Amino acid sequence: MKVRASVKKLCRNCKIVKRDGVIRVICSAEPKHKQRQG
Amino acid sequence: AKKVQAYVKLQVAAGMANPSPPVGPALGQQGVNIMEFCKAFNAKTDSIEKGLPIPVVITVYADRSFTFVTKTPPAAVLLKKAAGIKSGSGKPNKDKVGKISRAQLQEIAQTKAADMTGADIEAMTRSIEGTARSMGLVVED
Amino acid sequence: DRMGANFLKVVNQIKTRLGANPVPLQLAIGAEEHFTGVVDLVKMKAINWNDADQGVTFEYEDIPADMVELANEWHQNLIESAAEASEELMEKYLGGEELTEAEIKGALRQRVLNNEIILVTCGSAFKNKGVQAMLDAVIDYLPSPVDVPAINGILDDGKDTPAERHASDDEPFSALAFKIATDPFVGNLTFFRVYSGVVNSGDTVLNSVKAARERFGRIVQMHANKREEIKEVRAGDIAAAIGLKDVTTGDTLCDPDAPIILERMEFPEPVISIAVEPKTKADQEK
Amino acid sequence: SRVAKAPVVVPAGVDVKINGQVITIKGKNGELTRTLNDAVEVKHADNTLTFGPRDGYADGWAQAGTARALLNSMVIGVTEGFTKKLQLVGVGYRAAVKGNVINLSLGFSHPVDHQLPAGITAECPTQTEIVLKGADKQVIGQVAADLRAYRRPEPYKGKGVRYADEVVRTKEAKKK
RNA sequence: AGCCAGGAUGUUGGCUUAGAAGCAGCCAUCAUUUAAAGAAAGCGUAAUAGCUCACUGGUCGAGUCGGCCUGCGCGGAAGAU
Repeated sequence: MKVRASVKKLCRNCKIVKRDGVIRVICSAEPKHKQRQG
Repeated sequence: AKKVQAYVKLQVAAGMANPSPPVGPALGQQGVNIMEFCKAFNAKTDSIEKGLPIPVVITVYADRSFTFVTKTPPAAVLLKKAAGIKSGSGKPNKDKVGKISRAQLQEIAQTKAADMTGADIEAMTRSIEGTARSMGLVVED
Repeated sequence: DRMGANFLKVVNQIKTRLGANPVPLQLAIGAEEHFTGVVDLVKMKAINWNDADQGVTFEYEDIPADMVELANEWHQNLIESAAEASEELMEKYLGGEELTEAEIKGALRQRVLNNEIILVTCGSAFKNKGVQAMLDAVIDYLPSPVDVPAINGILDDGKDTPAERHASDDEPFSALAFKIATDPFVGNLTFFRVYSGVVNSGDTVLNSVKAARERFGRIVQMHANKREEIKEVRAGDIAAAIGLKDVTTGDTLCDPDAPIILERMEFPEPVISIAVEPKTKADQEK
Repeated sequence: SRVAKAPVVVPAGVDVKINGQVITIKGKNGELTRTLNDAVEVKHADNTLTFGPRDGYADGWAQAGTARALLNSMVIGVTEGFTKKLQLVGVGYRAAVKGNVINLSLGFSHPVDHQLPAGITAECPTQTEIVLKGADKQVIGQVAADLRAYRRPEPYKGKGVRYADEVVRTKEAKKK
């Protein structure tokens, strides 16, 4: 999980759910599109 | 006719026996002997002077079967068969070269009227005027 | 002796990819780790191997009880393989004359001169499991230089008359030149094989395809590595036709006034080209 | 809501034991009980079960929205069951069932044989296909996902242990 | 929002045709049928077969959706007996 202050909804099918409070964004086929902070 | 299994209309000029690589996949969909589609159409291909893309459609069946529908060549290539060059659309609304009147357009529409139930005479007349303006062609009668 | 090593899969994979007709003979006993027996099906005997020794036992027993039915359904396909090899075994597959170990190989050996079936054997080289088994088929399923069509020297240019010469010692001499290695002792060496005839030591052996004269020096045999001087070369040995002045790929090694062979079929093409450059300017001289 | 427009119909062959907050479902082949939270108002009304969110816990529309989906699965899981098949694609990798134990031919220097708990009747038609049967929807995944986590789907070959319906995304080497 | 569900089909959409064949990119950017379809968004990809968006055409049978303004909240937030 890459970390950066900006979670920008980037991939076309990008889920966003708030697990534990810190946002981590869920793609389907792209592992590269998953950030976690912010 | 059929449904979500397979329906693509793709065939180009039938002087070439071997399926051209981009056409290949529409024959590479439901397991054909590619010699069968070469031996089906050549009984009637000897009634033409080859050079224009003639279209067929493919449609499939359960076990190993298939079917296909023969029509006439479309008027879009018939616009640029008489006009000499096969590709004229470089600038649509800035080129004024080449005239054919409506009388040529209906006699290449009777061969549509004797083949197909859509692509009717009077409705296609503006689109056979519409494929003229995109190519940069003129029309007067 | 590995995981995923199914014997019956691979021999029945040849009929799908290679499209051939293999009928295997020596089958498998053991779940690849407690593997102890190789199932020869003609004599219907399993062979015990070494506990872990580099080669003690050869103990033959019967078919074990854990494979009493797979030996049944596979032996009946072995004895099929002579009824459709020769036409004469067709009427005793169905009539029920006994298909012994010795009778079936007399048809199948003639099925190696046309090569429609290959003979397969499972086992281990490194675990010493099968190597002592694999040798007896070579004298009975691989062909001999006197059982094959022998040296067939055609002519030169006059007429196409292919002539089967004799495989015995009663012919003009004949050999071929291949695997022509080098050495810093004598220079050029060969790994040549003589098909029939006997040569003495010291001969005016020519190379009759390229019109050159050579003389036959001190011939040396190997254990693939060690110099052993073979003086008298008998018909069928493989040795080193030493001292050839010029020699090409596959020309004859033959006395004059004799038949002459001339063949260089399928001359290859080395494709990838890299340019070597010297280090010093004294190096490019060498 | 959609969940409030979703009542569940218990059929004959599965008995409920409504001691208020604790429901123990007496079913076909097991006992699928869940001790829910106090954000629910449960009533097996006539035959079709009706539920309700308790006051104070107005977020119990979520907490019983779990429950409406929950007990529907329980009455159909204790009777019919789940086929949870896994596909073993591994070089020399086998699967064989004995009692309640599964072998794991997993490319190691030692065998892994792990015993599997109750609510599991496992089977193996071959070395690469493995049945799991169960009554709870949780237990039919939890014992399945542990095996898959021992050898995840490798996206350079397609290697690994993977589900029947799961479709991996294998890549290409592209350098050497 | 999901299961059935056609992805109605003129066309090869040129150019330059080697494939730039709706899916590389610049100019057109009409539509034969319009209760469902654009000379077009990505993946499959040299091109396409596979899979969709397009209208949800038929079922559920009620609410639902994208942004503007504020009350506060979370992440951003790592230091040295």
